[PDB]
Amino acid sequence: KNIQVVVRCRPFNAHSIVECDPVRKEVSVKTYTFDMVFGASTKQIDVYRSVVCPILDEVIMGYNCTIFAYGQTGTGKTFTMEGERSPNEEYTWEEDPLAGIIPRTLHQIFEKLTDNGTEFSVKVSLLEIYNEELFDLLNPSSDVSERLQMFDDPRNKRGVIIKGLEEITVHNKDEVYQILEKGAAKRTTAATLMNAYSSRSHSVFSVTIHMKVKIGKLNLVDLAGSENNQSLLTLGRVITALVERTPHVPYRESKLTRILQDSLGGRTRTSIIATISPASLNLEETLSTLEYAHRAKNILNK
Amino acid sequence: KNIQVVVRCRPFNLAERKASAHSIVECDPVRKEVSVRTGGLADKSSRKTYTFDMVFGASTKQIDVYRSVVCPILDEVIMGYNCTIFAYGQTGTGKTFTMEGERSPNEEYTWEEDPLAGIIPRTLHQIFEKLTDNGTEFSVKVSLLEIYNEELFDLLNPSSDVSERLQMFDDPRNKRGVIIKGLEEITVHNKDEVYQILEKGAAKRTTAATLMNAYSSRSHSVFSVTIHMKETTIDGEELVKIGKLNLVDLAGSENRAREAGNINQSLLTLGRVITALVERTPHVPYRESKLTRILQDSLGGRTRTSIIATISPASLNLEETLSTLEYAHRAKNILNKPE
Amino acid sequence: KNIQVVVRCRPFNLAERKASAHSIVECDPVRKEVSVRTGGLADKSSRKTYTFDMVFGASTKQIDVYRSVVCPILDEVIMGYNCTIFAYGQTGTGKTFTMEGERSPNEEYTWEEDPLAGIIPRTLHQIFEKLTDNGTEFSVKVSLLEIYNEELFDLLNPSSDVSERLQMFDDPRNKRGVIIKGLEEITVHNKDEVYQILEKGAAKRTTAATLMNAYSSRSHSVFSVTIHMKETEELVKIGKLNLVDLAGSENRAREAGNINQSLLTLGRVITALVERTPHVPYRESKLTRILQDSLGGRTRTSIIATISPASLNLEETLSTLEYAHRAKNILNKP
Ligand SMILES: Cc1ccc(C(=O)N(CCCN)[C@@H](c2nc3cc(Cl)ccc3c(=O)n2Cc2ccccc2)C(C)C)cc1
Ligand SMILES: Cc1ccc(C(=O)N(CCCN)[C@@H](c2nc3cc(Cl)ccc3c(=O)n2Cc2ccccc2)C(C)C)cc1
Ligand SMILES: Cc1ccc(C(=O)N(CCCN)[C@@H](c2nc3cc(Cl)ccc3c(=O)n2Cc2ccccc2)C(C)C)cc1
Ligand SMILES: Nc1ncnc2c1ncn2[C@@H]1O[C@H](COP(=O)(O)OP(=O)(O)O)[C@@H](O)[C@H]1O
Ligand SMILES: Nc1ncnc2c1ncn2[C@@H]1O[C@H](COP(=O)(O)OP(=O)(O)O)[C@@H](O)[C@H]1O
Ligand SMILES: Nc1ncnc2c1ncn2[C@@H]1O[C@H](COP(=O)(O)OP(=O)(O)O)[C@@H](O)[C@H]1O
Ligand SMILES: [Cl-]
Ligand SMILES: [Cl-]
Ligand SMILES: [Mg+2]
Repeated sequence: KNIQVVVRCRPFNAHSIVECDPVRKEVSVKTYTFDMVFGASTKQIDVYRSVVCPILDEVIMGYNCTIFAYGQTGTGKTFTMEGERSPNEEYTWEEDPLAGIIPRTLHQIFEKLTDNGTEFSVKVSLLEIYNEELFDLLNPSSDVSERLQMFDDPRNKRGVIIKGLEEITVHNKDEVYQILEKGAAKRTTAATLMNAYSSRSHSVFSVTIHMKVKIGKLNLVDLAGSENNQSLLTLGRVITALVERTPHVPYRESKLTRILQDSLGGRTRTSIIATISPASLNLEETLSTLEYAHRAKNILNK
Repeated sequence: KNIQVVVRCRPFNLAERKASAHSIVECDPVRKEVSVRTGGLADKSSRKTYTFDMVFGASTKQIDVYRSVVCPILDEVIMGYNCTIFAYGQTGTGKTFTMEGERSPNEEYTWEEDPLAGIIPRTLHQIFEKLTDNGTEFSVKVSLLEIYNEELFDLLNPSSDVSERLQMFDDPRNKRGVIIKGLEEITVHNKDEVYQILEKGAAKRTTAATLMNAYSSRSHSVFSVTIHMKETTIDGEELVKIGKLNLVDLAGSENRAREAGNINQSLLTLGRVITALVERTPHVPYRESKLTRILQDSLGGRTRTSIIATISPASLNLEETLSTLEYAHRAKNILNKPE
Repeated sequence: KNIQVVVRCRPFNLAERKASAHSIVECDPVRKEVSVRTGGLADKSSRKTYTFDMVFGASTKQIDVYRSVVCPILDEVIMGYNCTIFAYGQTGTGKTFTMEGERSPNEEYTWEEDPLAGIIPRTLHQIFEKLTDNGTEFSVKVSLLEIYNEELFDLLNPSSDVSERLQMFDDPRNKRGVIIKGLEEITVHNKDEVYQILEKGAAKRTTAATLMNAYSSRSHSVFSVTIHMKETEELVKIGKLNLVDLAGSENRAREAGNINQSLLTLGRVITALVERTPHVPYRESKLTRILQDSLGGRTRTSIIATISPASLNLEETLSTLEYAHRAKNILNKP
């Protein structure tokens, strides 16, 4: 109920081995049923208003939520969470139809919170988990190799502290672009230095809201490629345990699930977007991802 | 009070006639009520009643709509305010007839005199007449923007391609305002020039319709007149004023289905904005749709806003008709008075 | 340098013979040099000489300015780059003649074929002939902006009052672009629509001169052509060309102080671009903010400095050349 699992299939770029029916909420390659399904034609704005938008209402209530993008490389994970700029500087990013979830989300927050007329405060942070180590993508001064320290939080027994993690204040929607642009530059230095790692790292973006005093928080997680590990294995199980309420959820077995435990249980909503390729050679992988999403929340066909 | 919600019922069409539909809708102008028979061909007893600021039954004349709804607003606009009038409701119920109106067949009338002329031509004629009459020094600009499938188009630019999309930006001076880059505001010097500007706009609109799927029922249309006035009196006050009036013909309320889905969203947003402004709620979600964002500077601030909600009499429309009246009633909730 | 500076001296005309004047200016096209007799019998031997990228003397035809200046630039625009060509100099030294040109007496020719046409008409014709020949799909927009007393006006809007001022803003989509709220950009589908559009603009320019005194000598004129070109992977390339007829270089005295300001900072900006200074003061005038899109980048920029040969004009003439040399400093040959 509070954990939605949706699939989105991307456009190619001819042999189509998949198929998706939105009304019957089914993906056929072999057939699975989900909370929602998006076919190749599907558009960034659609994904946003169906999956993300309801979750952000909750976040604005003072809840803490998380949205994952899961899948292999080439399926639209970075496309879905981040997006691209349309050609010829035709659009502002707030209007760009090719803008992914993170931009739409930050735009939406300033739209909704400005409409409300109340004093509010916005904060973002972005961290990468690579080989069970945590790195801060928004700290301007730190070298790209500095690991962060995290430990359990004496005040919060759902929580941890990530020590020194930069929380950047976004004063207005405009400033958001500079912030994440530097982050992208840093992250491009980290990938060069360490083992061509963009497919191997987990991105945790976090926006936190202070409404003057209720606090919402949303974490937008772009996981490392699901093709073949541990952080992926552990999350399935944390998800499995949260679906059925089998006690002692194994949060402690990965950095990801420890960092997230606070949101992953509490009064919350959690979604994961499983991304798949239509193309011929991806087939083993598509099946893993649907199986994985199937394992996550098990929904029998109709 | 500055927000008025009214309903206008049209007569039957041929289709409802040939189709043996029966009238389910009753209008009582004096009590400002609309009743609908909700019980189909089985029950004649079931009725739902709504009350609004005014109700125009099927015999209502264009001029009647103009005098009650528009003139009080036009007075305000000439005084230097910025106001808005919407036509809301199901495709084929009269939004265009109301806003634009129609030529009387067999020639006869000038458009200035034609009893079938709607709000837009009557409004423009009166602007020129009223200001020419008090000796105001003034100028008039008109623009027409279509919001279609999430995109912006300009119908009064005669040179540009119907496929040309326009971009929206914040207005740096004003948090309530936007700028639509390249939207033409055409200066019209008299009532003839506005006839020819709109005659061309209609042709360009037909062209666009032919090009794009379900075009009139799927677009919002924003017609805007801006008036710059300077009133000068020897040995007296010199007043400068800027009036603005938006006449908005909304997309069909009946409801790709993502296209039909997205229309439905901006409609609900508009509804929420109106509800909030009647209620004086602090959260007015202006920024949740293009339409409401574009109209925010009119709707915010000191104005008059009216909605004309149009419906069919026919039984074959029951669901849509009820949905429309629920929408109107949700925008401004007036309590039924005892019978 | 993709900044080309050239100089054009027009012929000694009737009135200057009626003024019984003396031609003081000499152009070496081959040496690319201009020299002026500076002394008026004070020496009368005395000479100033300047070197440039090209120099066009009194006998230069319109087609020669087009070939050497405009063509290379057009080519770059059609590749998708923004460029700017300026005419700079004293009033009645030939800027309008150069940018616009004149109709041939008679009815001898059509403007398309008229040997007296200036840069603007030759440029539009060529854009239409070239992209049509190219066979791919394209569209052409034009706008004409006047900057008079640091206010913006739209000369191509038929309907609007010649006194309506426009407001400008940064374009949030890019660093160098601006938005001039309400500036019309008229789509032109063929060469014939161009003539109509510019003729209406001429009247509106004429009626606006009748109002605000000075004008064409006191205002900057910015003419922009924007071309959208479709390719195939399917792509749009976008070129833009600005043709800028600057306010007179000579110099109420208030606008005069200010015209000089922009012209001055325009100079500052050009120098900054030729010899690279870290911060180019684009923002220090309306004109340079507006031209910023076409100055930064891979761009061919060109300035055509116009001058009179006559003695009556010495002072102005030397400033102009000095202005041009200051903007890009080259060195004399043997
Ligand atoms: C509309 C749009 C979409 C994407 C971009 C873009 O390519 N990037 C760079 C990386 C995208 N793969 C933007 C971007 N960068 C990110 C960097 C990191 Cl480390 C994490 C997330 C993002 C991200 O979401 N974006 C997209 C974006 C665009 C505008 C505003 C916020 C976010 C930045 C120029 C701001 C630009 C404009
Ligand atoms: C008395 C009368 C009423 C309607 C018309 C009419 O049919 N049209 C075309 C649209 C029909 N739906 C007129 C008209 N066209 C418009 C085009 C656009 Cl894009 C937007 C609004 C209008 C519009 O309001 N009208 C009505 C009108 C009539 C006379 C003067 C001004 C406007 C034009 C001939 C001027 C003609 C005369
Ligand atoms: C071959 C030719 C050259 C000049 C003209 C001419 O005199 N004008 C008027 C302005 C003269 N200074 C033409 C013209 N007008 C302009 C008006 C403005 Cl506001 C800005 C530029 C021009 C301009 O460049 N021209 C020349 C021209 C001629 C034909 C086609 C395009 C441009 C118009 C009849 C089209 C006519 C024919
Ligand atoms: N829904 C979609 N619509 C259009 N293109 C898509 C979609 N999903 C993915 N793509 C394409 O995927 C490419 C980017 O792949 P990306 O998502 O960056 O890989 P990864 O998930 O490994 O980071 C882009 O060329 C983009 O066009
Ligand atoms: N109140 C009315 N009186 C007479 N004719 C009307 C009335 N309302 C609508 N019509 C006619 O009914 C048809 C549909 O109305 P129209 O306003 O054009 O549709 P829409 O609501 O889709 O814009 C048109 O022929 C119009 O002329
Ligand atoms: N290169 C030239 N060849 C022939 N005539 C010229 C030349 N340059 C200028 N003229 C003449 O000088 C006159 C006045 O200068 P003009 O062209 O109006 O420039 P400005 O706008 O600076 O006055 C024009 O009518 C034109 O005939
Ligand atoms: Cl604009
Ligand atoms: Cl030709
Ligand atoms: Mg309509």
